[PDB]
Amino acid sequence: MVEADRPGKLFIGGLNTETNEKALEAVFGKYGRIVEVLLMKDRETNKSRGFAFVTFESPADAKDAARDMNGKSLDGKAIKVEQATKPSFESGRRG
RNA sequence: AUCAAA
Repeated sequence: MVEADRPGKLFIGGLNTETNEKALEAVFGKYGRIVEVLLMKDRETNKSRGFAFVTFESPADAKDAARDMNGKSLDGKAIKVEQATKPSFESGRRG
């Protein structure tokens, strides 16, 4: 299954545990007008899962970020930037 | 390793 949840949504893996949404809007907002930002975190420490997501208003403002910020760093920790895929903690059922 | 949303 090759799935990509529409242009403009990025996957931001390898982030610091100290990074949050404000740093993620502030850093990816440098490439395009953000419409949404995600930052994934532990449910007992509310830190970070070490990866996040962001939605741009243009599918190519996200390309310009995913062509600049990819392989760089956030809060001192090296990251990946790419078009986002769908989650994998859940699967189809019944039928 | 810079690997995916509870």
